[PDB]
Amino acid sequence: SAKDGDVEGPAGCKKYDVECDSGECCQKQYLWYKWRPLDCRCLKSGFFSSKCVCRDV
Amino acid sequence: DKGRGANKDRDGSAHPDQALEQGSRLPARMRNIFPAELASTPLEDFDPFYKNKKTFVVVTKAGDIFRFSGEKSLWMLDPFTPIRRVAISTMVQPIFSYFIMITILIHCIFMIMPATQTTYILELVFLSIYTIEVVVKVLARGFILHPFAYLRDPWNWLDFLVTLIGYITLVVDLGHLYALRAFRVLRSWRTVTIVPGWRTIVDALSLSITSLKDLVLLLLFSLFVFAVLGLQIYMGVLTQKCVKHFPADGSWGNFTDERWFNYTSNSSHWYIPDDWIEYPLCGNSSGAGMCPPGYTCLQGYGGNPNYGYTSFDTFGWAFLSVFRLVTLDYWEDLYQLALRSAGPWHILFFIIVVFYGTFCFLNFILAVVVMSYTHMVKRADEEKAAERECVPWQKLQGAIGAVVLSPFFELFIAVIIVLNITFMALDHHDMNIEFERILRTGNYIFTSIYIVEAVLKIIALSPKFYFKDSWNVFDFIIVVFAILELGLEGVQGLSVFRSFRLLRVFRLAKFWPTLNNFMSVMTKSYGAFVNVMYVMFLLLFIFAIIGMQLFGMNYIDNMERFPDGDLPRWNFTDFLHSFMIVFRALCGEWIESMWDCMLVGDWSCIPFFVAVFFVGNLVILNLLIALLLNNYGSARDSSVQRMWSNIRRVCFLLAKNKYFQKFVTAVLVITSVLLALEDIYLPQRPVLVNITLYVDYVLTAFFVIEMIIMLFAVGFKKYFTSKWYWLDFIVVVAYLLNFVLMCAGIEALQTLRLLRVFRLFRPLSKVNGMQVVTSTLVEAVPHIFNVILVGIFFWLVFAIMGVQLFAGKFYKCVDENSTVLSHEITMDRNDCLHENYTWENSPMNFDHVGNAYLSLLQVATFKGWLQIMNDAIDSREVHKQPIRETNIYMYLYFIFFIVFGSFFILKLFVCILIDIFRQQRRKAEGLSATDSRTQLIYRRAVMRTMSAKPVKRIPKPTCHPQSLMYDISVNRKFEYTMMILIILNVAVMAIDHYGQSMEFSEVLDYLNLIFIIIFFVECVIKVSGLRHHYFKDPWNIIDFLYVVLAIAGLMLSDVIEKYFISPTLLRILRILRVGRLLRYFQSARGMRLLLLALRKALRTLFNVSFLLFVIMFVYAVFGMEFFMHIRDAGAIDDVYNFKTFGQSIILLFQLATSAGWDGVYFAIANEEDCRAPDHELGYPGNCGSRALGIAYLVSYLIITCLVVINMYAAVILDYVLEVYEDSKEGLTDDDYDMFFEVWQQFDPEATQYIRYDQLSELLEALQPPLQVQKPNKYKILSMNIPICKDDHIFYKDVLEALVKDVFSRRGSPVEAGDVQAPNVDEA
Ligand SMILES: *[C@@H]1O[C@H](CO)[C@@H](O[C@@H]2O[C@H](CO)[C@@H](O)[C@H](O)[C@H]2NC(C)=O)[C@H](O)[C@H]1NC(C)=O
Ligand SMILES: *[C@@H]1O[C@H](CO)[C@@H](O[C@@H]2O[C@H](CO)[C@@H](O)[C@H](O)[C@H]2NC(C)=O)[C@H](O)[C@H]1NC(C)=O
Ligand SMILES: NC(=O)OC[C@@H]1N=C(N)N2CCC(O)(O)[C@@]23N=C(N)N[C@@H]13
Ligand SMILES: *[C@@H]1O[C@H](CO)[C@@H](O)[C@H](O)[C@H]1NC(C)=O
Ligand SMILES: *[C@@H]1O[C@H](CO)[C@@H](O)[C@H](O)[C@H]1NC(C)=O
Ligand SMILES: *[C@@H]1O[C@H](CO)[C@@H](O)[C@H](O)[C@H]1NC(C)=O
Repeated sequence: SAKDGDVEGPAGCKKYDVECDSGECCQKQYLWYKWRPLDCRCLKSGFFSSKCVCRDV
Repeated sequence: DKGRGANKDRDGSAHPDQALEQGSRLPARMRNIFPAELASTPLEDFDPFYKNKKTFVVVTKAGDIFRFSGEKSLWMLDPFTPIRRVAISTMVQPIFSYFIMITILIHCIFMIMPATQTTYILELVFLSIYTIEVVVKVLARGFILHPFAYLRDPWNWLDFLVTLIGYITLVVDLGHLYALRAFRVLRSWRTVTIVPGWRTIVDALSLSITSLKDLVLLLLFSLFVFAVLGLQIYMGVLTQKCVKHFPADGSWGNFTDERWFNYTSNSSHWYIPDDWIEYPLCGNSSGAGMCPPGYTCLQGYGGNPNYGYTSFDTFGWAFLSVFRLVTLDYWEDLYQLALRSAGPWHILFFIIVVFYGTFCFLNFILAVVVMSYTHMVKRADEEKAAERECVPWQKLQGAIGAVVLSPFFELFIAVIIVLNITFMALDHHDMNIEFERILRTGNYIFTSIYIVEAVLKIIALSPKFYFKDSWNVFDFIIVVFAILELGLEGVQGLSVFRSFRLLRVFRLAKFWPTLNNFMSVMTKSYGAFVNVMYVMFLLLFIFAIIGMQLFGMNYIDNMERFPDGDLPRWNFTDFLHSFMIVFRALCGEWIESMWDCMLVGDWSCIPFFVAVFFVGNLVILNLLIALLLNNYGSARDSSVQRMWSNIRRVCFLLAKNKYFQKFVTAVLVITSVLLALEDIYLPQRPVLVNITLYVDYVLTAFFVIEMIIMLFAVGFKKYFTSKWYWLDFIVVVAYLLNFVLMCAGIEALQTLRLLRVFRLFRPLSKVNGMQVVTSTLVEAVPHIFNVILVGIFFWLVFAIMGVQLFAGKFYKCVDENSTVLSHEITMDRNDCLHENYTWENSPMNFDHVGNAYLSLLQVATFKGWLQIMNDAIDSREVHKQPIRETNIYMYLYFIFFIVFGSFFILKLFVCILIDIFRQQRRKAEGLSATDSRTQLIYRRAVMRTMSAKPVKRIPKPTCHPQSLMYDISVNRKFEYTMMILIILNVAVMAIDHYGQSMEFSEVLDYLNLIFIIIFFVECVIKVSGLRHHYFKDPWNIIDFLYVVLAIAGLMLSDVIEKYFISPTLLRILRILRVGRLLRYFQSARGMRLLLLALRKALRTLFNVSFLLFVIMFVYAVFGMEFFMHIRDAGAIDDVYNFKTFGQSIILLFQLATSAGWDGVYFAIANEEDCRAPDHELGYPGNCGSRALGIAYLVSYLIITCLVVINMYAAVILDYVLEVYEDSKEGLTDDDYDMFFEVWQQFDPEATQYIRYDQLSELLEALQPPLQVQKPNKYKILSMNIPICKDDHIFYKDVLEALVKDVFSRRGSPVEAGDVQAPNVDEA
C-alpha cells in the first residue's frame, strides 16, 4: 500500500541497486514516488570492467 | 666565400685562439708572442696532453667542415697569462656547461610549485650560481671592446640581462618595478641546446622572424585601411538597444523635454528577455532583428557588448575588432552582432576582410615559414653528404614451422585482430547482461589465441631469433600484459593492467600497407618532430610563468568584477591553469581569455595575448605544417543505313555547335535561380507556385530530348562509361519518376526535384581558370581517402579510451529551468530524485563510440570543446554529482589528442593539396613534367621575352593650356605631392570617434573642404594635360568618381536628397584611394615580391571562391528543404535560420570556417519536445533529425573547411615560392617592366628601334640586375647585338643580350650552354 520502499515479485527478490545475474531481479519496485519496473543491467566501472546491478527502466 | 675570407681574416694577427674543445679536448694556446705548441703541419701528441688531445682533434676537429672546436679567442687583449688562464681551462670543460644546464632544470621545478618560507633562502643560492659563470666567463675573456669578447653572441647576452634583473629585484624595489621578476624564466631558453639537432629548427625559427619584416609592415597597412573603413560605417552601431515607448498618459511626467531622457536611459526600460547577460540588439533595416510590440530601436544608451570591448566606435577598438576577424577567433559573435544591427547586406564587408585578411595574408605567413624551414633543411643535407661520403625436437619444428610460414596463418591472426578491436569498440554504459557475457568470454578466447600463437612462433623459428625483429617482440609484450590481466582480476585493486589491452590495436599496423607506410615515416624522421614538440612545449612554459607572475594576483584580489563573483574556469591563478590558458591560445582562442584578463587588470594583457598568438599559432603551428611537406612529400542493311546514320550524322552536329551548348547552359542557370525562391513564404504567393510547377514539366521534356540527342551523338558505349553523362542520366531518371508519380496520384518528392543543382558542375569546369582548380580536387580525391582512413584509426584509439574513462559520467542533477545544483545539497541519484529534481545527461558525451566521435570532433575543430572539458574535469564516479575541478589531470587526455589528432592528422589535408596543385599547375601551363629544378627558371625567362612589346609614350598636344598642364601632370614630384595628400585625407578619418562634440566636427568638416578642392584641381590638371589617357588608369577613374560625388554633395546638395549622395558611399571612396600605395613603392623589393606574387594568383583565387559559392549554393537549397521548420534552439533563431535563401547563405558562410557548428548542430539535430507533422491537416512540424543533421554538417566540414579553405593556402604557397625563385636565380616580372619603362625614355614612339649611339645610356640609366657600368664599350663588343642597317638595333636583340648577361654572371656552367640552347629552340 505504498508503505515504504517496497517491492512486489517472487521469492528470492533482489531489490534496487543490488547485484544480479540474468533474471534474478524483481518485477517492480516502488522507489521514487512511482512504481517502476526493474531489469538486470550492467554498468561501467574502470577500464573494460562491467558491474551488473538491478536498475530501473 | 665571404665568410671563408673572413675565416682567414681572423688568422693573421687579428684574434688568436687560446684553447680547443672538439671530441673531449681541453687545449691551451696563446697569441704567438708566447704560444705553446698548437700546430702547423704534424698533428703531434708527444709533449703536451693538450697536444695529445689535439692529435685526435687533428682529424675530428675539422671532420665535417670546421665547426667542432670552440676557442676563447681574444689575442690577449689584456695579457692572457695570469690566473685568467685557469678560468679559461675551467670554462672549456664539458662538466661546467653540464652543471649550469642542471641548475636551470632544477630552478624551473621551483617556479611551478607555490612559494614558501624557504623560497627566498633558495632563490638566493641559484642567483649566486649564475653570477659565478658571468664572472668566470668575463675574467677568462671578455669586454664589449673587441671581437669575440663576451657580449658578441646573444647567449651570453641572455645571462647578463637576466642576472641584472636578479640584482634589481633584491635591493630597493619591493612594490614598484615588481613586474621585472617575471622575466627570470627567460634563462630557461638555454635548454633548447639539450635535444640533438636543435640548430636546424632554431635557425629556421630565427630566419622566419627576420623574413617577416616585409609582411608585418604590409599587414599593419591593411589592418589600418580596414580599421578606418570599419570605424566609418559601424561607429555606434553596436550599441543599438530597443527601448520601450514613453508611456502615454501614465505615471511619468507630461512634457517630453527631459523626462524622455530619464525614461529612456533607465536600465529597466530596455528589453533583456529571460535571464540573459547582454542585451539584444536590433535595427531599423529590413533583414535586421526587430523589437517586440510596443518597443523601438534607439542608438546610444550606453552599454557595448562583451563588457564594452567589442565595438567599432574608436580607432583603438576598431583596430582590435578587425584583428580578431583576420585571426578568426569567435568571430561569429561579431559577425552576428553586426548583421543584426546593420542588416544582412553587410556580409559584403565580412567577405572582403576574410578574403584579403585570412585567406591571403595568413597564407603568406605560412609560405615564409615553409620556405624558411626548407632552406635550413636542404642546407643541413650537405652535411649528410660528408658523413656518408633433439631428434623429436627437430621433428615437430618442421611440422609446427610448416604452418607459421604461410600467409594463411598470417591471415588467421589478421581476422582475429580486426575482430578483437570490434569487441573493444562495442562496450558502453548500460549494456545487457547477455550482451556483456559475450564480451567477457571473447576476451578469454582472444587472449588464448595470442598465447598459443606466441609459443608456436617461438618454437618454430627459435627462442633466440624470435626476438630479432620488432614485431615479434611487440607481440610478446602483449602476451605478458594479457597473462597478468587474467590473474590480477581477482585482486581488483587497480585496473591499469586493463589499460594495455588497448595497446593491441597497433597490431593492425603490420598487415595493411596504408597504415604501415604511415608508421614508417614517423619513425624515419623522429628527430624532426621531437625538436618542434620540445620547442612548442618550452614556449608554453615561458608564457605560463610570465602570465602567472603578471596576472596572478589580479584574479584573486578583485574577483567582484566577474559575473556572480566567482573565478572563471580558465585563469592565471596557478601553474596548471596558466598552462591551459596559454595552450588554448596557441589553438586559436585568445579573445575571450583577454576580456576577463583586461576586466580584472590593466592594459598589459593586450601585448601578452598577441605575442602568444603570433609566436604560438602563426609560427610554431606553421613549422609543424612545414615538417609535413618534407617528410610526407610522397535485307540490304546499307539502304536502311542512310536513314539511321542520316539522323546520327545530323544529331552529332548539334552537340558540336557553340550556340547549342550555350543554350543548354543558359537553361540550367535560369531554372535553378527559380529553385532558390522556394522558401517558407511560397505557400502564400499563388503566382509563384504555378510558375515553379509548369517549369518542372518543361524541364522533364528538356531532359529527355537532350538525352536522346546525346545518345544519338556520342553513342551508347561512350555515354554510359563517362562520369559526366552519369550525372545526366540520374537526373533524367529522377524527373521521369516524378512525372510517373504525379500522373498516377502521389504528390512529388521534393528531394528529387533538387537534383538539377548537380548539373551546374559541367559548365563550371569550363570557366577559363577553373580547369586547374577542379583538376586538383579530382586528382587528390584518392589521396584524401587514405588520410581519412588513417585518421579514423588513430581517432578510434582515443575514442575507445574516452569511453572507458568517461562513460556513465557527465550526468548531473539539474533544477527546473537549467541551473546545475551543487554538492552538499545533492550528491547522487538518490538525493536528486528524492527531492523531486531531474537527473539529466550532457548533450555531448562518451557513452559509446558513436557518441565518442561526435564529442571528439568538437575538440578537434575547437568548436564546442569547453563544455566537454568542463564535463571531463568534474566527473568522479558513475552515479555521483560532479564536483567542479576535482579531477584536473584529465586535461592530459586532451593535450595528447589535440597534438596527435588536430595538429598532425587534420593538417595532412593541407599537405596533400600543396603537393598536388604544384604538379597540376605545371601540366596546365603546358610545361614538361619532371624537367628540372633550374631549367624551368630559364624557360620562364625566355618565354617572357618573346611576348613583350614597348609602350607608347603619351603624346603631348600643343596649346597654351595643353603644354603647361602636361608639364606638371607627368612629374614624379607631382605624383608624390598628390599622394601625400591622399594619406593625410585618410589619417584625418581615424580621429573620428563616437559622440565627439560639435566643435570637433567644425574643424574636421572645414578640413574636409580644403582637401575636397585640391582633388578637384588635380582632377582638372590631369585631364587638361591628358586628354583621354586619364581614363585608362583604374586609380584615376576612382579618383574621378570621388570628386564627382563629393562636389555633388556640397553644391547641388538639396536636389531631391531622399537617398542619392548618401554619406556612407562617399566614406567608402575616400578610403579606397589609398590603394594607389600598392602601385607606389618599388624601393621596397621585399614587399614587391609579395604584391607581384599576389597579382599572379588573383585570377585563380577568384576561381576557388567561385567554386565555394556553388557549394554554398547547393547546400543552401537542400538546407531549406530539410531544416526550414526547426524550432528555435541555441543558435537557430528568428534572424539566423534556414527559412529564406538569404538566411541560408548568412549561416553557410559562417559554417564554411567551422565557426560555431556546435550551436547549429544542437538545433538541427534536436528530437526532444517537438510536434509531429499532421499531413492530413497541414503543419509540417518543428522537429529536427539526428541522422540527417549529422550527415549534413559532417559532410560540409570535410568539403569547405578541410579541402576548399585549405585550397587558398595551396595556391599562395605555389606562386610565392615561384616568385622567390626568380629573385635568387634571375629576372622577375617587374624586371621586364622596368626595361620597357626606360626604353620609352629613349624611344618615345610606336617604333621598336633606337640609335646605336644611345646604347651606352640604356645600360647606365636603368636599375640592377640589368646594369652595365662605365666603361661599357668593351662589354658590348663581346655582347654581339645584330646591328641592322642605318645604325638601328632592335629591342628584342638587346633584351635577349641583357638576359644572357645575367645568367652568365650568376650561373657559371649551368647557364652558358643552357640559356642559349633554349632560346635557339624557340627562335
Ligand atoms: C529608427 O527609426 C525610428 C523611427 O523610424 C527612429 O525613432 C525616432 O527617433 C528620434 C530620436 O532618435 C525621436 O525623436 C523620434 O520621435 C523617433 N520616432 C519614432 C517614430 O520612433 C530611431 O531614431 C531610428 N533609430 C536609429 C536610426 O538608430
Ligand atoms: C514531491 O515530493 C512531495 C513531498 O515533498 C510529494 O508530496 C505530495 O504532494 C501532493 C500535492 O502536490 C499531495 O497531495 C500529496 O499528499 C503529497 N504526497 C504524495 C506521496 O504524493 C510529491 O508527490 C512529490 N512530487 C510529485 C510530482 O510526485
Ligand atoms: N564553446 C567553445 O567551444 O569555445 C571555443 C570558442 N568559444 C566560443 N564562446 N564559441 C561560441 C560557440 C563556439 O563554437 O563554441 C565558439 N565559437 C567559435 N568560433 N569558437 C568557439
Ligand atoms: C532621471 O532624473 C532623476 C531625477 O528626476 C534622477 O534621479 C535619475 O538618476 C535620472 N536618470 C538617470 C538614468 O540618471
Ligand atoms: C527609473 O529610475 C528610478 C530612479 O529613481 C528608479 O526608481 C526606477 O526603478 C527606474 N525605472 C522606472 C521604470 O522608473
Ligand atoms: C530560472 O532561473 C532564474 C535565475 O536566472 C530564477 O530566478 C528562476 O526562479 C528559475 N526558474 C524559473 C525562471 O521559473
